[PDB]
Amino acid sequence: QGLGNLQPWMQGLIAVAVFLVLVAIAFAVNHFWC
Amino acid sequence: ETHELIRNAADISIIVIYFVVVMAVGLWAMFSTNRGTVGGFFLAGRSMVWWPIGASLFASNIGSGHFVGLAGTGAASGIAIGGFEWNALVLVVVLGWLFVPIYIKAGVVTMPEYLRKRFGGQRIQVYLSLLSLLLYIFTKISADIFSGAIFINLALGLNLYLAIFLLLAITALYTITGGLAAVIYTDTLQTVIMLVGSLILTGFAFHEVGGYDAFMEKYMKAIPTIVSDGNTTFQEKCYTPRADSFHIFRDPLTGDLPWPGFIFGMSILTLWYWCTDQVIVQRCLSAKNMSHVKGGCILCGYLKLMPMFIMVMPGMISRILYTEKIACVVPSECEKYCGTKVGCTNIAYPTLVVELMPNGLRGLMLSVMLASLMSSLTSIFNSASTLFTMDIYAKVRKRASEKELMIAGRLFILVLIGISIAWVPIVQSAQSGQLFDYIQSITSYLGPPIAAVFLLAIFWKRVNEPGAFWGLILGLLIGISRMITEFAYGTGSCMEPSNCPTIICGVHYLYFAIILFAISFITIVVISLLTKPIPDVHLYRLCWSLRNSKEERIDLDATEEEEKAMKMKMTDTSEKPLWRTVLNVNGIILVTVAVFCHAYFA
Repeated sequence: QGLGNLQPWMQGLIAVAVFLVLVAIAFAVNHFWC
Repeated sequence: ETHELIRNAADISIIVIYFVVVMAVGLWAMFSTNRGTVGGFFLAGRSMVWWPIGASLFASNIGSGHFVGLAGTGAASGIAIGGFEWNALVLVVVLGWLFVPIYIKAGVVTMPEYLRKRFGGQRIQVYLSLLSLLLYIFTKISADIFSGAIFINLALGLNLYLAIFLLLAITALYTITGGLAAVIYTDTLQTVIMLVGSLILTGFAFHEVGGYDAFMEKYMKAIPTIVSDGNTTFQEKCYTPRADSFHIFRDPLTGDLPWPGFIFGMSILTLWYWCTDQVIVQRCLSAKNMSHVKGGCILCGYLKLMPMFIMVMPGMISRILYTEKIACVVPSECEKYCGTKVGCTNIAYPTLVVELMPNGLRGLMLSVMLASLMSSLTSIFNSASTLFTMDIYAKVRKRASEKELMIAGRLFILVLIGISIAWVPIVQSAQSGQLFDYIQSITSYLGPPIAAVFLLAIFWKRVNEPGAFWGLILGLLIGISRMITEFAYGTGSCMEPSNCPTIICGVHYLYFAIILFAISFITIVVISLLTKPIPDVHLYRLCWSLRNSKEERIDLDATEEEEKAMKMKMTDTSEKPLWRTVLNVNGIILVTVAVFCHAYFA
């Protein structure tokens, strides 16, 4: 389950960070435009 | 013999106790439904709690097809299949937040009814009802019955005829005249039993394989001793484990379930399965409020993370312990052990069940497998009855009373029960070593057009009945063309590669699903833009633009105060502030967990 030098659980952490940023960005965009 | 281990004692006791409990809950819920009116029978009265909705959403999807196919196919190529379940949760969240609010706000018992209301023609509803019923009767009934047969012949000694007959009778006693209230109240027990017994099995299997790390290492060297004999030896790819086994996202073309087709096509036909398919939505529309559907759908997604660790992983463990049985390639040995000449890969779960666990645990666990099958068959039967009564029977008699519709639904449940015993000869006799490939191909040909028509009937305003009809017809024609051309020539064996041309057979069925989605989408849009539109007056509360609008609606299919208030409440889709906040937060948490799991394995 290793890609590059990345640990299997670090993918989870990075993906969660990206998804949370996207949720916050989408919420902010929705608030600004609605 | 492998079919006599369950004969001892506690096996019989646990299965009979399970049957007694499920029948008892079904009957108790049968007398808690207010049957006799369509609102209370097919929609359970719009009084279901949140967590039974979630439980039913899980147990209607998860059947014997899942256990058998996931474990066996996991013995073929690793974690590749697990992501089905994982895509489910995202889309169920999407459903709960976007699709159910409109359907509740439209007062639509059936999805074809919603399409008629938005478009305004009888042919759309009739065609969708017939196509959805055919998809039911073929794909889902085949999955359930075949997998029933597989784990019955391997684990029990019961002939398919008697076993399927008995399962259908047990189901029939409460499904025929139970409606969604009985369905869900009996389904929560199915879900609980499945989760408990299957957690026990997965823990036992992981302990006996020596843990997850040793599981990984041992699995990759589970190569069957025999690779010779008969006419010829085999190409070192029909038996060796795959190097991309433990990754969900595989090569775009070289590997089975390539990641582009994986994510995109899987989402495309999962929008059909969850958001547009009748079986799952009825569970959401039978709710007590609008927050209860969101509670149910979050719970469904949360314990839809479980399936992989309970079906895919045990299959691998089945291969590691009994590699000679679940990895045979030689036709002689394969035909020897379980059945089909090519296969024996489909018996991974039932061999792991009948062997790994102790006597009582084997009994309870076999009853888990039965629990899986009954829920799905109940769901499909009730939803087929609703579709028939609401569209076809309704349009064959426009003056029908409620009682006549109820009796029509029940008779349709009876006939569709009989169709399953009519189905068992085909499933037993036919060479079904590649059955699940065919089931997924069938669902990957006729699904994407319906997914497109509904995603445009909701997230759009200009589409109209000509566009929807002709896009659906075109998509059907393309799907039937490919399906016939792939079945006539037949899908290729490992030793004997595919016969048919690369244009049709070379494309993975998920790639063709996405292509057909795009073609149906384009065709619907073009034909719709050629014909005059439907004014917004008829589309209030039926499209995502107009759901909040509270003006009077001219329906395209066109005490008093207490009845009006009851109707408005049934169409009411507003929850309290704090409950709405908690439901949004926990939904976000669910999608976060899914993203983490996707990233962890893939």
